[PDB]
Amino acid sequence: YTYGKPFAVMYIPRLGFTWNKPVLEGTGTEVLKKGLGHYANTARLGQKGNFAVAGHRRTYGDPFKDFPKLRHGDEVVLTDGTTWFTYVIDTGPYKTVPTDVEVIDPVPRKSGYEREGRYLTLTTCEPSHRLIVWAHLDSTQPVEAGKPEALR
Repeated sequence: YTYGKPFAVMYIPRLGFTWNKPVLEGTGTEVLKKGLGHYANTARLGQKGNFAVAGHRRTYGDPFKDFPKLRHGDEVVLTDGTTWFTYVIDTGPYKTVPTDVEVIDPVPRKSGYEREGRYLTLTTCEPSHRLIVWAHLDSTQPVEAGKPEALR
């Protein structure tokens, strides 16, 4: 992925049918003003590890305004232009502190996961507490097949 450039689009039905955000590489302060930011040291979309993404809750378009509404079993769906990835939330929203960096590790202690998988993490960006959710990859399908079930 190229620092500062979009590489995917995210949809989260819980946050609204029309909620759609670009995901850019990196988490520099300027990236987070344009969209969601992928932690550049974490796994790529759909890969083994933990695909971790940050977004603002109360500034710059407030993409994560309604983060507290996320629930276990809620889907987080991304497209890279080739494949649709459906992740499913297992844990959170979990309240923590800005210095708690372990939440984006490949197997985060607080996620409840006890083994390697294909995970996704969302975090809010309070510099107050942050909220975190953790998810695992449930399904993939090609963009030729149309939109995945989560988005119909």
